[PDB]
Amino acid sequence: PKTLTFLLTHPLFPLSRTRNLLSLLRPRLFKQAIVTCPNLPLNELLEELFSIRNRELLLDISFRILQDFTRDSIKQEMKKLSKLDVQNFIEFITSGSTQLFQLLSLVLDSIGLFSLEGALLENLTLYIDKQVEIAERNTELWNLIDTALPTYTMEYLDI
Amino acid sequence: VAVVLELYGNTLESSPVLQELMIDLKTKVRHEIHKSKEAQRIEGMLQLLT
Amino acid sequence: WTEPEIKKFILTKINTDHLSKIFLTISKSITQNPWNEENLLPLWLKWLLTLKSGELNSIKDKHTKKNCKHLKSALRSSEEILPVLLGIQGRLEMLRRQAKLRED
Amino acid sequence: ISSNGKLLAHMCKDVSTKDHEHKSISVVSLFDDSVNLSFPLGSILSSQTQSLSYNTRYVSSMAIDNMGQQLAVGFASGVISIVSLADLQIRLLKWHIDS
Amino acid sequence: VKWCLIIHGGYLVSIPNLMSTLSSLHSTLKRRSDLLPRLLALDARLDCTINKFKTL
Amino acid sequence: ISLPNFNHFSNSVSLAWSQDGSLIFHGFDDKLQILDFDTFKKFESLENTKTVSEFTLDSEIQTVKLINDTNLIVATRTTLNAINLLRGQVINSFDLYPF
RNA sequence: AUGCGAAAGCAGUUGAAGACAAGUGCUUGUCGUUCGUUAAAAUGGCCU
Repeated sequence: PKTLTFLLTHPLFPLSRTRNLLSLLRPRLFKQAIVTCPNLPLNELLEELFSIRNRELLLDISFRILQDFTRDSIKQEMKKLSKLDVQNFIEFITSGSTQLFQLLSLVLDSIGLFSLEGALLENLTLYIDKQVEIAERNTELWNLIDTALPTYTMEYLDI
Repeated sequence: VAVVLELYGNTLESSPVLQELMIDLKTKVRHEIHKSKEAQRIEGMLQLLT
Repeated sequence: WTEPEIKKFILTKINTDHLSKIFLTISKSITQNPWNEENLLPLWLKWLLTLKSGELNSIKDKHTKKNCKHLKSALRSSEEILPVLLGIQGRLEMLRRQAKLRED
Repeated sequence: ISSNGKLLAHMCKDVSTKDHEHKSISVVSLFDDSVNLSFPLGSILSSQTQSLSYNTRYVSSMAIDNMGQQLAVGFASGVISIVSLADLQIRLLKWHIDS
Repeated sequence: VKWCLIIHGGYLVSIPNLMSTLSSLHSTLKRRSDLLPRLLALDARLDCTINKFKTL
Repeated sequence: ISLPNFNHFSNSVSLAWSQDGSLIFHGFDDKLQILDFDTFKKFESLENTKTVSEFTLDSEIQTVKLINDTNLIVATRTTLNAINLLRGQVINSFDLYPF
């Protein structure tokens, strides 16, 4: 739809479809929506993030949300999330970047204190510790890329 | 320390007195970076209490 | 090329350029896989840089400096992302200590 | 121009057209025809400023005595060169580092 | 300071004003933590020199 | 204070302040906000009459002022707009992208 | 080194004629000279 891609292209987009267009679009139009849309509801954003459809829309929606939105509000909405897909997401993360790590830190702060199990946390800590090792190695590499006594001599020349 | 290490590497490999000081300086910065690396963990930990 | 003493040896031999093309394969590979787990290829790069950077600086102008800037951007992004890794690592330390206290 | 108003002194490039040494200094009286002097910078310089950078060849300030016997040139490298105009010979005053 | 936050996290969450109650601590940790990368660069160039001269 | 940690950066910001010390117009690029001063958070309404705290305009906002507590005057990179505070609605528009 | 952009950086740029000086018609180098484009050196440092 050229008309709908144009009304995406347009900056201002008042109330109605910007309220509920994800129920209408949920491929290519959705990609144009995720790269550009003025107003998007955080619930819809986070539900897409933890939707396991996973066309690197993870990376894209994570970028969109941590660009436009504020961390305290992100905290309360990830608190209003449901824990089972949170396990799904953290399990997927330790399976297998800036926006992604920002999101992992945020959901850790959102869950807080209580409900984290032994296998999950040991797996997470091994993952992040191996990545800290290789990350610091790469940073030191980055710095690297940023960087009289002939008292007696016996020789000969060619004459 | 960065700019003197930039300049005088020839005299470094020539002279033994400084080779003493550079190895200890290798410890202290590595000692200091471990201190400031632990600093961030305790700062982010306090973010979890908010 | 597996052991680093061998790598210093092969660097002395290859410095006796084809080392520049060695740098080229290393550079393309690094900028195509920055979070690599292996401890040989960045070992190659760090040891090349800390051994014979001078003729690498003075060899050419185009073929090396393009992908030089490429991997430079890559690893600068990594150094941006380091401190939140420290923060997450601190939070995981906190949660491990709390679950341990819940046990004891 | 002199400070009393009687004299004017300037440069020329016709001795570039007529010589290896490019510039020619002239100084002329105004209301009477008392003084009319002309000499090339290729004489007024040393020879030891030949084999150096162009900076010590670039005259950047000019001044004359009121009576008409001293001429001060100021180089682009921080040297004040004064020529007594009788035998047209020099003396150096070295303090500056910029022009 | 590691062990204090392990235990009394309940009452710390209970108070609102974390920042103004822990003003000094927040400042000092900010100090060391954002000092870090200059130390990183210096360590790197130091180790480059170190290997370069004590390999030969 | 109020420090969000946004990883997008506008070179162009502005802000303006009500005369009764209460309404802080924080203009980032393209999306204005009106905040109550006393908590530095968005103006949360119980009335919800489409004078909502967050505004979206066309392009990057250059300068906002309020001439009284009756009109907010906003200038973006292409136009200039004059908006009421009595009601969440634009009033006057002026095209400038020639100049 | 210009354009864009956030303090990241992201792309590109470094080309012509002239005239002269030196070494031996030839090579380099220089420019108080023009076109075309988004383009370190003369021991000489601060008043009372």
